[PDB]
Amino acid sequence: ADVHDKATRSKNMRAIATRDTAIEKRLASLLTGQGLAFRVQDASLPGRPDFVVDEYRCVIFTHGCFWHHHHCYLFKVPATRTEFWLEKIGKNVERDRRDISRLQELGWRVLIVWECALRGREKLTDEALTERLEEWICGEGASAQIDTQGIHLLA
DNA sequence: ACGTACCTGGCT
DNA sequence: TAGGTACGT
Ligand SMILES: [Mg+2]
Ligand SMILES: [Mg+2]
Ligand SMILES: [Zn+2]
Repeated sequence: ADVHDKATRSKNMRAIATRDTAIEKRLASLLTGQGLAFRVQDASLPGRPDFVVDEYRCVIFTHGCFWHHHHCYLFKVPATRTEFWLEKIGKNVERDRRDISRLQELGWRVLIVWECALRGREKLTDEALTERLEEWICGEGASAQIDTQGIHLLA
């Protein structure tokens, strides 16, 4: 049951950007503070990486917990048009996996930064984020993800 | 003003 | 591909 009326829910949905979202803005700011001259929204790479760091041959995705189905407190299965959302979100999850595989096949190290780690009552501190980012980017560690519990290598 | 909880279409 | 709105602070 939606907390908005049709018109309002439509307005809310129309306001959602496809780049330069809240989580992308905070990550950009963190990377800029670190002195990294990164690129963004690379339509030439699989999944159009949110961020690209050529200098360390790595890319970074900022995942919205709803859109990418993170199994965290931010995600709830829609109670309206459930079938539609389950298929759409399910397809997003499958595409996310494929994108990561392709990038790796191209020689790119991938880092996933979940939204809950960037905003919300469980978000990591600026210091904690900056440290984990700098260590992962500048290091040679394989693909990983950052959630509220810190950083972890991808399966 | 601001942080969080509650919710789940639009635009290329 | 979050972010509008209601609420408590
Ligand atoms: Mg993107
Ligand atoms: Mg993203
Ligand atoms: Zn999450």
